Amino acid sequence: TMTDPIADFLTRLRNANSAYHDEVTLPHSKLKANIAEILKREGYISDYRTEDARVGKSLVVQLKYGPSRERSIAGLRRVSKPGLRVYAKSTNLPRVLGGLGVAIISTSSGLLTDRQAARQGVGGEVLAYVW
Amino acid sequence: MAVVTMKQLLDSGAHFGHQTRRWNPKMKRFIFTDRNGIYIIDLQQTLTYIDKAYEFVKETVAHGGTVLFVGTKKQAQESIAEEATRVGMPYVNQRWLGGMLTNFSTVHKRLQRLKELEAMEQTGGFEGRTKKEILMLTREKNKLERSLGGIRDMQKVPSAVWVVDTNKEHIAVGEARKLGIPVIAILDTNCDPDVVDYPIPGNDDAIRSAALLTKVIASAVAEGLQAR
Amino acid sequence: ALTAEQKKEILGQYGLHDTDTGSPEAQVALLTKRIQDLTEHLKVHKHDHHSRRGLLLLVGRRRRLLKYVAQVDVARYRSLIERLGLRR
Amino acid sequence: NYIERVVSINRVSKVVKGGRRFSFTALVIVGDGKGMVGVGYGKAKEVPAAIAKGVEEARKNFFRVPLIGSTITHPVQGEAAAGVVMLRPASPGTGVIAGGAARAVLECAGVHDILAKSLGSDNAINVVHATVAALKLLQRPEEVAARRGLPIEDVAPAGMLKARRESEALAAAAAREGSA
RNA sequence: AGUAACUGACGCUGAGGAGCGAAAGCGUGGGGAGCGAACAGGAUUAGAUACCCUGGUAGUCCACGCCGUAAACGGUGGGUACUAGGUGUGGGUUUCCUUCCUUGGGAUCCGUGCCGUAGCUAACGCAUUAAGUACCCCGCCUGGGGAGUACGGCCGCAAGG
RNA sequence: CGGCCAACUACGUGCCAGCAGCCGCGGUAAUACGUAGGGUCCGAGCGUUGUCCGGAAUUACUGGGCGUAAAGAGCUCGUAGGUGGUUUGUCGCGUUGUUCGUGAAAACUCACAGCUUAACUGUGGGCGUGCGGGCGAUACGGGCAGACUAGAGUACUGCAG
Ligand SMILES: [Mg+2]
Ligand SMILES: [Mg+2]
Ligand SMILES: [Mg+2]
Ligand SMILES: [Mg+2]
Ligand SMILES: [Mg+2]
Ligand SMILES: [Mg+2]
Ligand SMILES: [Mg+2]
Ligand SMILES: [Mg+2]
Ligand SMILES: [Mg+2]
Ligand SMILES: [Mg+2]
Ligand SMILES: [Mg+2]
Ligand SMILES: [Mg+2]
Ligand SMILES: [Mg+2]
Ligand SMILES: [Mg+2]
Ligand SMILES: [Mg+2]
Ligand SMILES: [Mg+2]
Ligand SMILES: [Mg+2]
Ligand SMILES: [Mg+2]
Ligand SMILES: [Mg+2]
Ligand SMILES: [Mg+2]
Ligand SMILES: [Mg+2]
Ligand SMILES: [Mg+2]
Ligand SMILES: [Mg+2]
Ligand SMILES: [Mg+2]
Ligand SMILES: [Mg+2]
Ligand SMILES: [Mg+2]
Ligand SMILES: [Mg+2]
Ligand SMILES: [Mg+2]
Ligand SMILES: [Mg+2]
Ligand SMILES: [Mg+2]
Ligand SMILES: [Mg+2]
Ligand SMILES: [Mg+2]
Ligand SMILES: [Mg+2]
Ligand SMILES: [Mg+2]
Ligand SMILES: [Mg+2]
Ligand SMILES: [Mg+2]
Ligand SMILES: [Mg+2]
Ligand SMILES: [Mg+2]
Ligand SMILES: [Mg+2]
Ligand SMILES: [Mg+2]
Ligand SMILES: [Mg+2]
Ligand SMILES: [Mg+2]
Ligand SMILES: [Mg+2]
Ligand SMILES: [Mg+2]
Ligand SMILES: [Mg+2]
Ligand SMILES: [Mg+2]
Ligand SMILES: [Mg+2]
Ligand SMILES: [Mg+2]
Ligand SMILES: [Mg+2]
Ligand SMILES: [Mg+2]
Ligand SMILES: [Mg+2]
Ligand SMILES: [Mg+2]
Ligand SMILES: [Mg+2]
Ligand SMILES: [Mg+2]
Ligand SMILES: [Mg+2]
Ligand SMILES: [Mg+2]
Ligand SMILES: [Mg+2]
Repeated sequence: TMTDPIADFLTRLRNANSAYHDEVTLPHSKLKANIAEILKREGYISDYRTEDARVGKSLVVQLKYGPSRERSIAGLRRVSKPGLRVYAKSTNLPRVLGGLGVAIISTSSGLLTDRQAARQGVGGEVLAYVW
Repeated sequence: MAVVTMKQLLDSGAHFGHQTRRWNPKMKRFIFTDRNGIYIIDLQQTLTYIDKAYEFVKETVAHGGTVLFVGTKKQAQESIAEEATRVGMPYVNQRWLGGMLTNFSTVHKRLQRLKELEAMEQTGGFEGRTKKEILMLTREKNKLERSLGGIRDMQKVPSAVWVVDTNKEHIAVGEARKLGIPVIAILDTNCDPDVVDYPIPGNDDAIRSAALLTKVIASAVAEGLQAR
Repeated sequence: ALTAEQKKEILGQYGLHDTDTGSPEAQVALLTKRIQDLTEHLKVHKHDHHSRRGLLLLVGRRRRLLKYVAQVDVARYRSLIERLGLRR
Repeated sequence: NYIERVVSINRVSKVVKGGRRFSFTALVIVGDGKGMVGVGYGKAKEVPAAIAKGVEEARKNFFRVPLIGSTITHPVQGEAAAGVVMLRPASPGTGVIAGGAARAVLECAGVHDILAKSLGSDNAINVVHATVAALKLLQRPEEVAARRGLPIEDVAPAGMLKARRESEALAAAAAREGSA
């Protein structure tokens, strides 16, 4: 059954990237919303905005494409999942794409990016690797 | 910028497509709507793409580029041959030899052979050979002249390739991408858009639209030729 | 299968209100009436395995609903089980 | 000046009603040593024709390696053919650590420091295909930042910025020495 | 399938456990036209304890119990979300050329055939009813014989599993 | 000193006498057997033998598959366990948020220094990857303290099998 909204969101986004789609509609949640927020802040996605549906709120994400049509997203994968939950200390922050990617880490402040998280010295569970 | 007007295009029926049984879903963002199971091409993006094609062709002709004309359907053979022989530009209209542009060192020898045969025939020596081989050589003249029209005049290999009805003419565009030569072609409702670098929306199945598009591109080539 | 007359009688008579129908009380009431009636039928008809499948499915469904009632409120669970006179 | 190497020679055979017909196939890798890679697979009945075909095919098929100064930019997991070849850069002077076919193709590429491992199907052809795909998978920081629409300092680490600046200074010094 | 009145985290998969289950086989008591292991003859072959012909005993049928194995195959566990189409079939709601007859045209959900993109796969091939891209749990595999066998344990009256 | 694996020719017996870690080598003319030279490797050590890890992603958490190579149990119901569809509220028991507080000695890693340099040890750091209590946080990842419904179920009408 529907058992992992974050993985479902990541897979729908990367499936849309593979299928060259432009707009994706998903059920809205705080985790999805702020993950889209950090995606917008890093610039891998174009833009996001929330909407209203027949029942509850829904969020739409517009993919990013350039003049030469190559994908703006290379690949996504989740490391922390129900069951195998992986966590990182203050010194063992994961390195993704040789530091050219982004790991999403939930710290005491919130879902924040790995570089500034290491700058603060804070750490936590890694959501997914986006590169 | 454009030369052909909207009423002229509608009269020529350049907006039409095929039936619902042949269109590939890669034309969804080009198709506007469907009536009576027939798909229509989108005019404004058609104009943007033909404008981009005009810019590219004027650029390449101004810089001295060679563009080969490709078209084999029975309707457009006469039109392409006529316009190409008036503009003085190499063309292929009847038979596409596999990899003649890619494998050019092989067909260069037979261009040499055909020129030598023309030189020998123009001398007037026919009774010096047996009538059997005379008939054989006349037949091979017919065959090679009929199947080879453009390499007589191109020699120095092209810079761009222009194709009509790519789904049947996949060989030419495939060789073009394999060699890296830029591709300009007409994409119908059943054609792959990534195959053509500079697509030109239109119909390969209507002689009005085909003739008008060929005349427009020939006018662009003539303008560049005067502009050198 | 229950029909309109007795089924509306049951839904009203064990209903919390005169309009609610999907309440767990009415759901358990319908399941129990169905199981006793068709178990009486299967006491005569022995080898109806396709219907014993329905028995087992409806019974597991019932068990899930009773577990939900016990979880949400002990008092309502006890009242329901006492008013229907079952064991669990 | 091009670098030439041979990885494997095989005596392939064909059968007819008469008997056995032998044939020869060869695979070679060509490179300039600066980051330009070409692979060739050639078949013949004799080694000279085979190597000539391989060299011609390699000259036809080229590919460019975007290396940072002397090493690779980021680790790459090249999953292609039937083998898994995993490439990542290392500290300068560590050396190009790789198998046979990977060794040849990387040395023709001209890289000097790499860590590699082949995880299955040690066949040379599949290994070469996997390494070529791994190099294709490589991404360069400048146009990565261009795609992301974010400037270099906000994308790439200060350490690799320092390494790139040092590499650029060394290249400028070498160009000045060559000109003088 | 439609209205969506109501419940308001009740959902999923599920080690051990329990129930169903092709044909054949077994007990008891009946039935038994046709068919047909076993077994007799006739025929071929150097040879037939087979293929072929003539017969026909269990069984094949019924009721109650049993055994619980099949290339038990889609050789693919279930559930959920997403990802281009074309061509048939079945079931139901709607709307519009409207005769309002019409596989007329359109919208919608479920089931079931065929061909095909991108993608995956070593290949054949799969391709929204995925082997595509993922999430949750469960069983199974770690070179071929020995061997799915000996011993031990459990079930079965036994064959046996 | 056949290919793996840097190192070849002659002489002597030919399915014999023999080699050998995998493929594998002698059936009168062997770079694979024995002898000679010649060269290669190593060196006061040289090989054989046995145990252990790596390559073995060949037990795959990082990091494997189940169509045909090994594998989906015959299929369901379902107990214990594992996992949950939105947003409406505390304590902070899954958790990171900083600090003082342990981490015996020895060993490993960094720099220094002494035995003429060599093992050897001479001094001071550093290292000593875990765990104890006091002080400061609340985004995810649970119980607990209240409401709504996009999964699910019921309710009304029909439906084909
Ligand atoms: Mg009924
Ligand atoms: Mg893989
Ligand atoms: Mg392997
Ligand atoms: Mg190997
Ligand atoms: Mg209400
Ligand atoms: Mg269910
Ligand atoms: Mg379960
Ligand atoms: Mg369960
Ligand atoms: Mg169990
Ligand atoms: Mg079990
Ligand atoms: Mg039982
Ligand atoms: Mg039983
Ligand atoms: Mg039977
Ligand atoms: Mg039976
Ligand atoms: Mg018996
Ligand atoms: Mg019996
Ligand atoms: Mg009897
Ligand atoms: Mg009979
Ligand atoms: Mg018989
Ligand atoms: Mg008798
Ligand atoms: Mg007999
Ligand atoms: Mg079995
Ligand atoms: Mg079956
Ligand atoms: Mg199954
Ligand atoms: Mg599933
Ligand atoms: Mg459907
Ligand atoms: Mg493809
Ligand atoms: Mg492939
Ligand atoms: Mg398909
Ligand atoms: Mg599917
Ligand atoms: Mg698979
Ligand atoms: Mg045997
Ligand atoms: Mg076995
Ligand atoms: Mg035993
Ligand atoms: Mg040697
Ligand atoms: Mg050697
Ligand atoms: Mg000898
Ligand atoms: Mg020597
Ligand atoms: Mg070992
Ligand atoms: Mg994992
Ligand atoms: Mg494994
Ligand atoms: Mg198998
Ligand atoms: Mg199985
Ligand atoms: Mg089994
Ligand atoms: Mg529970
Ligand atoms: Mg605390
Ligand atoms: Mg503390
Ligand atoms: Mg401490
Ligand atoms: Mg100490
Ligand atoms: Mg060490
Ligand atoms: Mg000293
Ligand atoms: Mg020390
Ligand atoms: Mg350790
Ligand atoms: Mg819980
Ligand atoms: Mg309310
Ligand atoms: Mg509901
Ligand atoms: Mg019916």
